Amino acid sequence: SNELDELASGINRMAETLQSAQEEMQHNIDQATEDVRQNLETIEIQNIELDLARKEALEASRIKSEFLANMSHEIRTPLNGILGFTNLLQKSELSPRQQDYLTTIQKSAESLLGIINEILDFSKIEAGKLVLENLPFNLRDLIQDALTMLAPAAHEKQLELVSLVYRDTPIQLQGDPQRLKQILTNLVGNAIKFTQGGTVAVRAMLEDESDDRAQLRISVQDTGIGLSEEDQQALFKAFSQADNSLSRQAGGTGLGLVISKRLIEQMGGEIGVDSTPGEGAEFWISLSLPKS
Amino acid sequence: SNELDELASGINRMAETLQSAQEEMQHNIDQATEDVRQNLETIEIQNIELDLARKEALEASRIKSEFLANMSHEIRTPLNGILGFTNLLQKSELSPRQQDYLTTIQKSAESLLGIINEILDFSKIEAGKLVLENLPFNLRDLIQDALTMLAPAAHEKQLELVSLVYRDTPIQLQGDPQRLKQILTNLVGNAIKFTQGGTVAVRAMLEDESDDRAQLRISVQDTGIGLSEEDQQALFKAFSQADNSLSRQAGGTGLGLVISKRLIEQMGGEIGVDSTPGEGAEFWISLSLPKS
Amino acid sequence: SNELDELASGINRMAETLQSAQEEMQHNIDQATEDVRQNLETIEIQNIELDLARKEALEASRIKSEFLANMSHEIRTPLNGILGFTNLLQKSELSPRQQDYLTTIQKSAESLLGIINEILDFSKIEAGKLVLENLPFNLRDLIQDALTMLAPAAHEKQLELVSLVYRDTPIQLQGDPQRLKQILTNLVGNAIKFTQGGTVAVRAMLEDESDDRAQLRISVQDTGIGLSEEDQQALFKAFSQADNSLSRQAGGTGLGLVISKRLIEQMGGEIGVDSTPGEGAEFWISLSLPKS
Amino acid sequence: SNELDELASGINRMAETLQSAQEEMQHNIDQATEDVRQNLETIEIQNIELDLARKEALEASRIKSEFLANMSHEIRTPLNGILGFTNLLQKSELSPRQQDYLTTIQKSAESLLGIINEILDFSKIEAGKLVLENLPFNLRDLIQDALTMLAPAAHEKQLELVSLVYRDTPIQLQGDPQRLKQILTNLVGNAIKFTQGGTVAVRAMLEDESDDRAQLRISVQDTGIGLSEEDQQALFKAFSQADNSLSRQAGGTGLGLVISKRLIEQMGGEIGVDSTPGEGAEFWISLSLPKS
Ligand SMILES: [Ca+2]
Ligand SMILES: [Ca+2]
Ligand SMILES: [Ca+2]
Repeated sequence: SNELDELASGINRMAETLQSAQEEMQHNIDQATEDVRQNLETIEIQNIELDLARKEALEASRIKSEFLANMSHEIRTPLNGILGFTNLLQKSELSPRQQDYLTTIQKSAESLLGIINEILDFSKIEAGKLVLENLPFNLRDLIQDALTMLAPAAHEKQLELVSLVYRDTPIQLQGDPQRLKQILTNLVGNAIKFTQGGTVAVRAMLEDESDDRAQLRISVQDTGIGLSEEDQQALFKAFSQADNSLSRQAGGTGLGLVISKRLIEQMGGEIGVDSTPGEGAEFWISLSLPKS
Repeated sequence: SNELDELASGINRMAETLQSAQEEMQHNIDQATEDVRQNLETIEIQNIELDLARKEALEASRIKSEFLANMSHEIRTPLNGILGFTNLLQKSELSPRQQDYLTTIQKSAESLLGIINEILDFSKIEAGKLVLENLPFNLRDLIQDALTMLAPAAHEKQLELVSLVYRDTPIQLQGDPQRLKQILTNLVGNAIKFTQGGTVAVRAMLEDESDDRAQLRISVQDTGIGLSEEDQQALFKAFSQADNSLSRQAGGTGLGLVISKRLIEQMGGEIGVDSTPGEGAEFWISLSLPKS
Repeated sequence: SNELDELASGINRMAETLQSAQEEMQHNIDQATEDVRQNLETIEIQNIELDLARKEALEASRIKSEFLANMSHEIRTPLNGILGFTNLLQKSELSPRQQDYLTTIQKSAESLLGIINEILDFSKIEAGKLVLENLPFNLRDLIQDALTMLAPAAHEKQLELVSLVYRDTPIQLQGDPQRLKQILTNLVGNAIKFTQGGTVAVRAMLEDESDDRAQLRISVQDTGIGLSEEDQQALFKAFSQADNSLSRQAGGTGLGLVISKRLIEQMGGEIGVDSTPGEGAEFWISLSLPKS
Repeated sequence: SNELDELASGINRMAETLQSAQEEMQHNIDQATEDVRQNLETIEIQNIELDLARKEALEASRIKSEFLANMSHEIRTPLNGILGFTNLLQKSELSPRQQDYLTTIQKSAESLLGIINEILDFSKIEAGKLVLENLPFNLRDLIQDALTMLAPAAHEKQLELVSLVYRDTPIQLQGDPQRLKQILTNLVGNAIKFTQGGTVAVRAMLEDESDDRAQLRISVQDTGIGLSEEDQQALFKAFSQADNSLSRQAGGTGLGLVISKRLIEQMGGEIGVDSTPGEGAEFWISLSLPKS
């Protein structure tokens, strides 16, 4: 019976390895109930921290907007007193020299007013409460008026201001002509600061056109003809600093550039800075506007 | 009988049920590899969003601080032109009426200067770059000097400025006497605006005392003696608005109050507003300062 | 997860060891079908040899019985001629010496006749064709009649024949009185040859008793009173030779003793030889017989 | 977690079916240890009965041989007395008629002596103690001498004894001439008893021949010429009875025929009886013997 005891002990050896493998497989089931518990614990712990950080960022944006509006109002009170009493003095008997000093106080106070209006504008954009007007306008007239406003500053630095609206450019549009002019004056004004000589050229071009709307590109370029190597380096450095401030949005190149980006984005457009070594650098805006 | 064929067919019947159970158990293993993958995907997706929101909050605070400093600088340029040319006009031949208009433009511009100095101060506090001085000072002299500077504003509204430092109040302390004076002038200046008549009373009291430090409470109270029911309602309303702005911190009661709260908190102290119907309302600060 | 791939690969590793163990366990099942076949082959091979040896022993016994009966008949034919012509000569004119020679031939032929009658008796016993009579008998009378017929032979050797049936011995029995007398005359006749002097004593004793049957012991003892040491040695040697012939059954102590053992065994009894040095040796029979 | 509890309960349901299948498979292992035990118990029980029956058959043959030798001795004692006293009477003064009666008693006793000598011969053959001699002999002389010894018995019944050894029959052989003569005298002697008239013819023929040995056939035929229908029926009946006794081996046709068959078989030969209605019946022997 040498083979009969082998079958009786072989089945006991086979069943002993199955009880040892089931103890190893039960350890895997006991570890899967703990590993899944730890995962659904961290998904809900991290899910509540994401709701907290999301709520804190929305409150910091609401408070930033309120703070700026309150600061603008705090400055507006004494500024209105300066503007009011300057007008009263301007209507009185003064010498030509005394009137020159008042004209300077008036222009300084009017620029200060423009700054606190940008702070108020930015607080409204930050809150989403900025309403754009809906008025028909002439794009050629708009660019010419913005360039006439900046002609003293351009002639101060020995620069020429050139405007170019092409024949195929649709000029009878509809939107916010004062906010579009605010963007243009800021871009042209910045271009004047960035160059030592040459011409600042504004071009208005058509990109795409339909029966109801018109897609436009407006470029403010400092061509830099006759600029020395030092002035060429200074021009590209100034435009790259403005391109960095456009991405950063911290008011590095002035608050007007921050608002120019937020205004063009509200109109469903884009703003950027282009550059070519033997062509000079430029600002550009791309926007779609309906036709009159 | 025929027991050998029962063992040979019993093992085939047992192995047939294991192949059917392994098909059901393979479906559970194929579902556990997808359910665990979805969990470790969301734990790492949520973990990267928490790192992103943490980095975005730090950048929004750095940009808020830079924006305010740039805004302050932008206003300072035209403001100094107003201040400068107002001084030049004040040195010229003008009538008494013309000189009174200039004095008003000058006072308005000086208040505007104080506001943009606070904006610059707040941008330094917002960046954590505000360093407190370490100078010995006399607390009685400090409060008396702050009240002397606010005496014209208090006498303009027919109010009296009273100071009271008790005998047991330790006056020989050490810290930032200019920042503590900035808090006091703001609190007393706000108290002057909140009342139509009576006295603004400042009291300096000891709360707790040790060999090296002193815990103090300073209260700026509008007692409101002789105020009509309308002026009493207006006083409580003004102080409750200031208490709301203290909690909100959005510059509702002026930027000076926002700085007063941030400065007292930087010194390890507290600030609040107390009120009693037949006693008038007050501002209070609690702070600990070392002696000598 | 790291534990999910362990369950998917653990089931494949567990099933791989079952296919390897089933190959080893299939070798044990293939060996059990051969080891059981060899066992049921030898049980039927040995079972057919037991039927063959049983049939061969029955044929050897049938042939032995036929041979003895034929041997008896073969001798009877010439023996009857010797007996017939001896009688014819005895009825003729002969001298006293010639008549003594015939008397010797006659007695020799009569003893030869007695031998071939025992050979015929034994051939009937050997064939199982011996049917026992069923007659009531008196056991005391039976033993007395057997002893009367052996008194000449006992008195020839100077011996006494004694009989002893106890008071408690049931004498009214039923069976084969002629076959029981044949056993007794042979045992007493042999006892007469085995001793030189004394008495041959027959004792009939009860061993066990019921309402319908009686278990008896009959002993034929040569007491050996007055026997010399030489005659005592010769007596025990003669009885031990008869005890050997009883076990051997080869006719060593005569064919009569072979028939005595077969007859007592057919009656469901036993026969033996007992011995005690200072008591003489004896024959004994044990048998159960019903009562009249 | 609906699929996690399915894997934890599926492994418990799978292991429950394995414990139930192992209980059924353990019952098969517990039955195989009893079924194999019963088989090896009967193989050893039957193996010991085969050793017992084998030993009992060898002892029954040894005892049969001793019994026959003792039977022969038991008959020899009274027979020797008859022979002895018959010779003593034959040497005395008797009439011719008295001498004829003694001659008959003598011939009857001498035949009886021949029978008990055959019983002693058969007991030696039965014990395997019969050694065959190795002597050269003349087969023609052997048959002629056997026929000369049986001529008185043949002439008593008015029969003729004829011998015929062919020219191609090898007569110079080697073996046991006395045992071969014993077979021939018995066969011829039996043939004499089986017929009432005619000739008993012995023929010696060659069957097969080699350089060292010779295969022979010897026939003893009762031709039965001149036999009536009654004597022809009696002849075939006598020879068919002898043919039955040859197969049965019970001594039915005399012990001499039993010895004739055992002797021819010991020499590696055969013996039988042939018959043809119009030719008479015969005995035959076939045997191989070496030459010279
Ligand atoms: Ca370019
Ligand atoms: Ca009984
Ligand atoms: Ca005894």
